[PDB]
Amino acid sequence: DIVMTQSPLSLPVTPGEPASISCRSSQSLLQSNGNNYLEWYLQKPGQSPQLLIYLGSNRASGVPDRFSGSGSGTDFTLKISRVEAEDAGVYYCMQALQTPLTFGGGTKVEIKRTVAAPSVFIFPPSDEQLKSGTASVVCLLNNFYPREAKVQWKVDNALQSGNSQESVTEQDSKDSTYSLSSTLTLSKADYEKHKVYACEVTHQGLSSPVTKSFNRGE
Amino acid sequence: QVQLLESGGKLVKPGGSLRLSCAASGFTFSDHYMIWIRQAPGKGLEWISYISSSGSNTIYADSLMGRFTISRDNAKNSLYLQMNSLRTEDTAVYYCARAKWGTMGRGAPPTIYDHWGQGTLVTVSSASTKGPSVFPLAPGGTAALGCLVKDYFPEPVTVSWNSGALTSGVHTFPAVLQSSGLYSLSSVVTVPSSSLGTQTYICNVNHKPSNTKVDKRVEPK
Ligand SMILES: [N+]
Ligand SMILES: [N+]
Repeated sequence: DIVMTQSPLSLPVTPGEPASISCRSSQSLLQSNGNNYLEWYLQKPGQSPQLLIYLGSNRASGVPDRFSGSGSGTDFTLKISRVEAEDAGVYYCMQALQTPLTFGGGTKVEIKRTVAAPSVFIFPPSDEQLKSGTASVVCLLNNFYPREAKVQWKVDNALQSGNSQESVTEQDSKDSTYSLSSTLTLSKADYEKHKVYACEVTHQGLSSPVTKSFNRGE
Repeated sequence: QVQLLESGGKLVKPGGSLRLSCAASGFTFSDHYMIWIRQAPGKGLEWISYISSSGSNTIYADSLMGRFTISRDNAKNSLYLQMNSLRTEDTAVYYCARAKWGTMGRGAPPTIYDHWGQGTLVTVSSASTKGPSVFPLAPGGTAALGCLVKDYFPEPVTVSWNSGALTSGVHTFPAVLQSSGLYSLSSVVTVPSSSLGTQTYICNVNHKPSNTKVDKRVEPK
């Protein structure tokens, strides 16, 4: 089969600047008629792929004017002349010369923006959940950048480990920020053996760690 | 409005069978090759098969070992994929796509996949369907509130706020699989602190696999 390799893997870029994603094919996609059978696609989070460029350089109908395709033979480039916040996503190249159709590994465009500290919120377990026999404690880190952030739980000033699950949203297509949830789940009996539940957050935009806590549950 | 709409994806057990459908509209269905592409969770795009306008040429990825059969009904403007002897690695979102140009010949594939459907999720697993339990995350500046959608299987769940009228500031986190074999996630929203107690907030959770729709009121403690 034909092997498609893309470069870079991750491409951080600020809006207004250009971005170039490279696609390399193990076999020449140029035919004797002078055409290259290489296609580019965009997949935003949770959406179907969308055709951007076909036959190497032809922009598909409806694609924004800032997308262009270049190259020939074994090397091609998707060029975004002026990146915008909504360009965050994954871009794939696909060879259309031979069967089976093969795709590149994909390139994720990250939108660089100014540092933004997280807004931290803590939610105690609801009475309805406690009546079911368990207690989930949720700590929210909202709209921050860069993506890197750390969360440390404390139960009566006892550091917690390996009992918390994290989830991170994809980069917001508008403000280019991230959000993170950290969920500490315990049984009602265990939850009722301790009083103070705290969530400590560290982030680049924070001059010092921020903490949020609450009482009750004992 | 060239529209492709997949259907049929659902939970299915290993070794079972499943038929996917793809309804086309807005163009001459009989003029185009049709494609099937899938995307397993956390992976890229994988081509599965394509079929010629009249269904004479049916090609598949070798790795499938002939377990899939692509068919076509030009009268009903419908594309099909019969998936047999399903395996765990078959779990993926399956897209159908139209090819603008047919094959040039000599085994070359059709080109220009200009329109893709929304995709239909197939989950190959032996675990049973289980609906979610929805709990509130109860909360001048800005306040935060949300809903805990816990213990459901399989994916997905859709979460709205105020029946879709509240979208600003909403963050519905990706689901996380727990040791129980079930998924859980939280959906949060930031709102004016002065709105707490005055503007009511409701999260509408929908879990199509279990036919579960739950509206939960999020009031301050
Ligand atoms: N089926
Ligand atoms: N599971």
